Amino acid sequence: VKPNYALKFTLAGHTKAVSSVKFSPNGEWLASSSADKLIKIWGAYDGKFEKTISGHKLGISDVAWSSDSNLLVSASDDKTLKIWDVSSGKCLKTLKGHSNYVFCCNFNPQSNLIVSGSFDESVRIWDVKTGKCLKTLPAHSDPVSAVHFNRDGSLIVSSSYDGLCRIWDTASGQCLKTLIDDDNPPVSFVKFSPNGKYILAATLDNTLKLWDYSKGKCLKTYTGHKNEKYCIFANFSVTGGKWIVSGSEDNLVYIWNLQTKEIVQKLQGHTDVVISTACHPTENIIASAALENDKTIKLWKSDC
Amino acid sequence: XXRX
Repeated sequence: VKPNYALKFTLAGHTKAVSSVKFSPNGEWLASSSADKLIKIWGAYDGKFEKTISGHKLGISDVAWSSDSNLLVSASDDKTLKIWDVSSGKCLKTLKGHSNYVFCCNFNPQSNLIVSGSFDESVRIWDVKTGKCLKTLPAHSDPVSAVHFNRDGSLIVSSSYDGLCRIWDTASGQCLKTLIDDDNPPVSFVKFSPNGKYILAATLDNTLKLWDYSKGKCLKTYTGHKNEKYCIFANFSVTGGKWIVSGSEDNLVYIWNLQTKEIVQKLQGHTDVVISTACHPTENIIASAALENDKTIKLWKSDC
Repeated sequence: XXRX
């Protein structure tokens, strides 16, 4: 009925500010990216620092795991993405092809491909073996805040500051649907749902909106967190309870009832803004990271 | 970071 999240661990080691944190699909490790040009890896359970991954020329804005929990992909300010074999810690391929910073990255479910959003307003697609860029979509009139595939990997949603959510056809390269419907706020994040039928969108009007895209309409909307400046990750929590989990610019982590849309619980102790949250695949754990007045990833466990 |  309501979750109780407890701060368990606070971890630091990051010099400059943190950008993303994502949990590995095996529910073992947490990977983190930061303005320190680095990727640091933490035992999901013990909260312990595992290894540094580096060799990017500039700040990493995002990172995501492969399905086989082999690999990391990191999108940086250096115009490039990197593919890291996480075991060794060494860079496999480097993917080049952007006008500008690379903001967002996610692997496809099948994990042979990567989709990359960029401040040159393109969504590009990349072959994980060869390393060459397959297709390039002039997605928006504006820089891309997010990219994700769906359950099967047929669809790629992307969001942008221009207000748009375009959904793309992975094999063709065609834009299939577009989610507009009045408003026109800047959209700072999207991912498809696990059941894939609804897609979630963060906006800079301090909003969080859920959409049934087939039907092309908003269902429910969640508020109260402060999101104006930063593009702040938004999660589904499938494990114990079914929640919406997001960072905030008032320094709190927000959790909403997915049905009743009003807030179940908020977490404090973060001394700055929360840019990224991530949920454990198996147990109930939120990880959260904050900007340079904090520089810490906090770990949170619940019974529901 | 850009995103920060």
